[PDB]
Amino acid sequence: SDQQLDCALDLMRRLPPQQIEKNLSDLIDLVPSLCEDLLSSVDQPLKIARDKVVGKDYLLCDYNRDGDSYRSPWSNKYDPPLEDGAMPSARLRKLEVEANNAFDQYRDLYFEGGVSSVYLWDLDHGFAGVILIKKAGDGSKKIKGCWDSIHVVEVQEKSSGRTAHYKLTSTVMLWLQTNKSGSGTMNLGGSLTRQMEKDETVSDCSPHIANIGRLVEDMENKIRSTLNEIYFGKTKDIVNGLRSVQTFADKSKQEALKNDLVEALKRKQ
Amino acid sequence: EGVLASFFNSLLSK
Amino acid sequence: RVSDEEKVRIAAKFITHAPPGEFNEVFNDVRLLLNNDNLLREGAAHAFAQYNMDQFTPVKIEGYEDQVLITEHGDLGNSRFLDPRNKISFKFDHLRKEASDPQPEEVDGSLKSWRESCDSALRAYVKDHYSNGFCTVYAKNIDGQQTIIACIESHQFQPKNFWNGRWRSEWKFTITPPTAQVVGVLKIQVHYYEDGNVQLVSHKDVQDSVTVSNEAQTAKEFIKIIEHAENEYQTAISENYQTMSDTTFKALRRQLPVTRTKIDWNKILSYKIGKEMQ
Amino acid sequence: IANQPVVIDNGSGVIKAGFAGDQIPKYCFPNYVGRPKHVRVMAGALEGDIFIGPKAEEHRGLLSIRYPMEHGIVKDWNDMERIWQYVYSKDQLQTFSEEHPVLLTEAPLNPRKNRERAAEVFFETFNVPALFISMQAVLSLYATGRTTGVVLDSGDGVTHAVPIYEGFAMPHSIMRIDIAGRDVSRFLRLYLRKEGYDFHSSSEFEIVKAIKERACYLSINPQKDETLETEKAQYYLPDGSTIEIGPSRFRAPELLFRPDLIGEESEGIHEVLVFAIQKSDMDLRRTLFSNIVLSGGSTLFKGFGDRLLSEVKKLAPKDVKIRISAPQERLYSTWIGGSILASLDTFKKMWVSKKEYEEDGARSIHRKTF
Amino acid sequence: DVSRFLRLYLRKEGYDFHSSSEFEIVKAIKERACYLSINPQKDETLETEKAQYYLPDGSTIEIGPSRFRAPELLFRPDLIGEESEGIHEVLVFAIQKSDMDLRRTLFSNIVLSGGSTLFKGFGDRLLSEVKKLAPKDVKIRISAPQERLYSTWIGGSILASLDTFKKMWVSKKEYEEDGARSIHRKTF
Ligand SMILES: Nc1ncnc2c1ncn2[C@@H]1O[C@H](COP(=O)(O)OP(=O)(O)O)[C@@H](O)[C@H]1O
Ligand SMILES: Nc1ncnc2c1ncn2[C@@H]1O[C@H](COP(=O)(O)OP(=O)(O)O)[C@@H](O)[C@H]1O
Ligand SMILES: [Mg+2]
Repeated sequence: SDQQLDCALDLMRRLPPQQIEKNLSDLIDLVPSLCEDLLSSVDQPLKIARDKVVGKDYLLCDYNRDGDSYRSPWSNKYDPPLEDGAMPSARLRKLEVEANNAFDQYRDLYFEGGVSSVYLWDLDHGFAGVILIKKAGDGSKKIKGCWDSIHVVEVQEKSSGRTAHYKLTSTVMLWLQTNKSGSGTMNLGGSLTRQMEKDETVSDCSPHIANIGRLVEDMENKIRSTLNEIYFGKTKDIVNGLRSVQTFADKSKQEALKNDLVEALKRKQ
Repeated sequence: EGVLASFFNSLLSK
Repeated sequence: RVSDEEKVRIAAKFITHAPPGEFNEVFNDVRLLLNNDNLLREGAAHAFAQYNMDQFTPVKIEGYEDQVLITEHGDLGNSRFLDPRNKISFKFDHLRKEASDPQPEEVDGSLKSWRESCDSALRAYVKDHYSNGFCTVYAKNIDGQQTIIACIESHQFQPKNFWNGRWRSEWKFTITPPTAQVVGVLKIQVHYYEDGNVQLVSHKDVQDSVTVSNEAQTAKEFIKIIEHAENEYQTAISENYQTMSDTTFKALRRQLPVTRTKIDWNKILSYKIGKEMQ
Repeated sequence: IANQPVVIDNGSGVIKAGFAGDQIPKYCFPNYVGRPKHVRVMAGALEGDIFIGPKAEEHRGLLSIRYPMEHGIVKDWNDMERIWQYVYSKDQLQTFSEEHPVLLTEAPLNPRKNRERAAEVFFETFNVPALFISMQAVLSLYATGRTTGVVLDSGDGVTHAVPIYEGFAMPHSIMRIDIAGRDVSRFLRLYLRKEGYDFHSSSEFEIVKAIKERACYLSINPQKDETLETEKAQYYLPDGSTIEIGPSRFRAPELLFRPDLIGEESEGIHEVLVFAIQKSDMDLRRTLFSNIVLSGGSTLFKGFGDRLLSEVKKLAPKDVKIRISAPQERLYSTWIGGSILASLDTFKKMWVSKKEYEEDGARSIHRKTF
Repeated sequence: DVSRFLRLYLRKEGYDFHSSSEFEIVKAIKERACYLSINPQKDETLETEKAQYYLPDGSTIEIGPSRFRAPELLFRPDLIGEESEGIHEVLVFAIQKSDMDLRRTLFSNIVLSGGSTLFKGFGDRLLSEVKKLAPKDVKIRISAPQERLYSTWIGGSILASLDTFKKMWVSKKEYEEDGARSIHRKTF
């Protein structure tokens, strides 16, 4: 039922994003046959879990999941104890912990809080990874919101061992809410997905994690700029088109003067 | 391609 | 398994929350998922009723060109709505959003002076300010107290441009000789989905007082209050958008770090955080 | 009035002035006020304590320089008044403010109080018959014989991408950033400091600006030239000594495409242009991508067009034609557009009377503008 | 620069030093008898005390107004014709050029260092200048540790003691294979 899959995907893209989890759970009860497939395509806000061994917050994903268990990135242990599990590797585990430290530093510098989690797995002559960041707006100020970002990177290591190719796909789910005296209540949800490829020289001075972090921060800055400027100023333009602060008589007079100006310009060419 | 090879390996044996 | 009552309940839940200007494909999707129109329709009638009720959809009367707004206040219950412009009772098909059988309905007309003065001044105002600006004014007896309700609605749909938007402002105003009360609710819903997705949902509640001396004077004062409230609200929204990147958005992710320089990934990887000393 | 109107483009760096209808502004001078900082001891020294125009350039080392405009915003209004009276002085445009209407050109998206105070100054201190305030980018598109396209005006204080469709600039699609040629000159001063050349003096900032103008370029690939050791090109200072510039030749203008090189939380110039284009409805986007007009002095960097083309192609949708037009009269294009607009008899209906300003005030000048 | 200015003022007071060895005597005079007045204009107009300083050869010199106008050069470079910021202006502009979020904690954490910060009354004068330039309702705390002369060396010793310093230096082989680029990436 691929047509019904496209139907469900379009409907979920159309519904409000704050109730994405509840409405997705409800929709699963309608056509369960595609539900897991839907869960593979639909992007959901992340969940936080307590790694008690180290005492850390770690993010639950579909890449660290193994059945009905989620692997922590710090303890390297499943929250439900699994007698059999898929650890990444020995070398990729050191890459994972290095990435976890680096992205903890990045999250602290750019977000000042939230939670982060980097999960790596091997790949055909290379390795893939997922970097998850969550950041719930603090309750000190009237602004309350949430930021989720999932960046899946695929690293194809060239045979020479010095060059590699990175393919980054990032999804950002943003939600903001403000209750001010003038605006009363504003609630800006949104989601945005982007992608890009690059190739970089792996070296001791420029290891894998440096390249992945550079790509991730560049994508995060680009997505933040686009969301702030294009995808929010378009909503500003729409709200300005739905109602006019200035009266229409004055607008008509200004437009008549403008018509005079453009015809005069057209005459003199 | 090791994961791909193992899936083919099961098919080749059967 | 899923009970059919739960199925149509979820269908109503999805229908009533559809964004403005996209209900038709939401309906297409929900039938395509259900594969049961007959099973759907009984509760879908209530769902479509509520959606078209709270969204203040405008429907055109071909023989009158009044273009009245569908509102909970002007509801009769025989799937009929009373347009107060010329006092026309008409059936409204929610499925097609169509007006049928324009039938005069005899109202006593005790409030017709206030209702018509408010309607005239409010039409003059909405045509002055709004782009499309479909509006209606109703009179009612809430708890035995006479009240005038102004309804303004302005919609702009461009699925070709991937964006829909709807403004809807309701304003109750009670009649009282010494001092009358005005209570307004303003809602804005904007969706924009070109290579992405954004959903603005804004709500405002306003309370004011007026003095009732003359119907024309009171209506003019009312429209001036509408002017001040909506102008300040829209300018506040514009200012809130202006201060998004600086303060509001900064609570989630900063444009640059506090150091105001891009992260030196080699530095953080090779060297520790450097906060070992304290 | 039947007398000829005067167009004044008061940019942050250079102020263009001239009677309308001329093909070129003949009275362009730097936009700063110089005051002597040394003590006068003789009888017969330079009279006056305010030096504006070519005299300030002749006696540059004798003076401390102060810029009244920063990022297109008038910070010091007394100095702006002094400069605007100098525009009417006998040295340049020997005329009276009462005789000629004024077409003032102003940066877009400026604060309300700036336009209000500019109108007040031009109507009270100057007894001007008629004032009209306009934008800098829409005029620059008028100059190149078009009515649809996007103007990337990059001046000394502010750089903005403005999409205009059929003459009327789209006020909602305006993009503006405050990093401009002045910030590039400051960045070049810092880098020259990092080569062993200190130019902390206010008069030496103009020498740094001249070094920026005469010896700078934008590399096609940033990291490629960053890693490669560049040949040291020697520049001659006014006193006669020489300085080896080196990598600061190309690191300095790179601020335009990477504002984070000075810790500014803003978008690059290529990002500004692409966001200005993409902020409009898609039917006009394919036309806007083709009709890109550079403007302002900072667009004159050696290799600016190639790097901007590469970056816009990297950002823009694929399979979309992109053409950058670089007129030779980039400095004076805004004034040329102002002259063209003033030449039209419709300009007679676009200005604001003294009686109109006295009656209404800022309401009249702001409802007359776009 | 302060000692050169002091030499110029001592020349303006009749006591003339030319030799490069006597510039060290001028430096000693600066280190011994010089202070920063809290109010420069108030001390300027008053009658001076003319404290006497004993030179190495046994002669004496009466300093007077040059005692406090010499360290004034730190807060007013225009006394030697330089159009550069003062030390208080340097501090305040460094604070105000940073992020708006950090300005409060940067004002609350100011650390003096170097030898020229040891002038008598330096801390009070700098605090007064910064308060004049700083915003109101912002706590200012200038820290003046006793080991100001050796603070930076003590910091180098603390850094070099850590095991992380092994990961920081440019090795000899790295310089041999790369050259100036090795120090250029590793320092920044
Ligand atoms: N050839 C050039 N290369 C680089 N920069 C230049 C060149 N010519 C002029 N500029 C810079 O352009 C600025 C002047 O641009 P202009 O368009 O006059 O700005 P404004 O509109 O603010 O007056 C000056 O600050 C100058 O440094
Ligand atoms: N007690 C003091 N009072 C005033 N100046 C002093 C004092 N002690 C040292 N100096 C000055 O401080 C300078 C040395 O400062 P220092 O911190 O050693 O500088 P650097 O960082 O170059 O080593 C000398 O030039 C000396 O004139
Ligand atoms: Mg300009």
